[PDB]
Amino acid sequence: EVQLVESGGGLVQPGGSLRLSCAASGFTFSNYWMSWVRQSPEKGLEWVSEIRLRSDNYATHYAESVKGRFTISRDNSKNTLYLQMNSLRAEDTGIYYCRTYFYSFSYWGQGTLVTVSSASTKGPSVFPLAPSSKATSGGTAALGCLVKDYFPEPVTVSWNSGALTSGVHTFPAVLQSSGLYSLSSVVTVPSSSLGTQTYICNVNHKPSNTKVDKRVEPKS
Amino acid sequence: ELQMTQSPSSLSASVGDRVTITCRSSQSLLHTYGSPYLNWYLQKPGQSPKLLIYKVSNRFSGVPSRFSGSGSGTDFTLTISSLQPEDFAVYFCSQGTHLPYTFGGGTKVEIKRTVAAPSVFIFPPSDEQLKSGTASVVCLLNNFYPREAKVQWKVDNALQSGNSQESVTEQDSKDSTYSLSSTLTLSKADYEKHKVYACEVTHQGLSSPVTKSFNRGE
Repeated sequence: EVQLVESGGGLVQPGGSLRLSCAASGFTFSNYWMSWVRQSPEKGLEWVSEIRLRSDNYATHYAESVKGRFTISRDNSKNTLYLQMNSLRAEDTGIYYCRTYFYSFSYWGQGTLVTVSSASTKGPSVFPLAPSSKATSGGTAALGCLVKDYFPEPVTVSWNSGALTSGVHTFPAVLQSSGLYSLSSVVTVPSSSLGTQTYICNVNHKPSNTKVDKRVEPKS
Repeated sequence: ELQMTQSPSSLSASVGDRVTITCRSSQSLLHTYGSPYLNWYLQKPGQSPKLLIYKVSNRFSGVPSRFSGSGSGTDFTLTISSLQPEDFAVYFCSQGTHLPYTFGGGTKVEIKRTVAAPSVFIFPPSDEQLKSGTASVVCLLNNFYPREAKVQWKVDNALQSGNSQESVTEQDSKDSTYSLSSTLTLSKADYEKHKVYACEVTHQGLSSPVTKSFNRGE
């Protein structure tokens, strides 16, 4: 099975630097062209660079937007691809996908997120969304977790250590009036189960290595 | 550069519809490096893009039979001959043979389904958040369709304007519905000040607008 595992992403200050890596496995790395593509909500998909074979004198190409600032390189002995990013700009922010070119099309990794911001990481407090009388329609209750003021993305939420999945809605983060992220996660359950089943949201914010488990209990 | 123009930017189609997505270049772009060998992709939210068609018209291994590509000269189309519920995604073309490589702006494909009225729930701010001096009020809209919905915050019957933010899930992979959060944020003070807290919901699936409310202090 073909795998491409990006690493090295994360939060960096404007004008600083970062080196991504891509650990390839499951094919003969040195036989294939390799590339980097990036993604943002604001510009879409943007090709970044490409490097070819040893027999091509390891020819490189770059989108104009990064030429002179980024360097693609490959270590055929370690099956690893690299992107060295210097003089980073706010506009370099996004998801960076490693890719391998199988002769007529690319296969893509799952990408790593690069945040170019003057902010320091910030881990969120977590508050309950208390199921209450009235706010619960026809035998079905709703309860949730509110994850306020964190930076950067992402945060993840599971319920009861992943044993509660059915009826879970975890919303996209919103960027607040402050430069910070907020996200809510909610779940619908049987009203009758509110006294007998305990409900806990498991919140993880890896950029700050915050890990919170918050009991949500009906108001009293 | 060899840039493709992808159209439309979005569309809603019912299960079973024929869907058609186009990428175009100019009579100039075509003289510069020929009729090119476009690939077509889809992307589910939070996932890497997946190959559907390579070299214009070759369905990729494992790709279901309803997907097909064709195209001549300037105009390339991706066709879905009978849309299925798992097919909501952003679809895009890739021009990956002529440097510099580029991508189409993409087509957001939504599944059209019967109207569904949201259920609605309201949550007061926790004790923990008041200790810290902010007060978040949250109104939930669950499992409704279409996406378009009006949520109005009313505090002591006074409509609020610019202190609300909404978040909306992607189309649900199980029933094609949306859910929606609206979060009204106010200082601990503004909150202790007033007493009745309400969000009023208006959706195509509701005969009349639904109001969920609470009074501060149980």
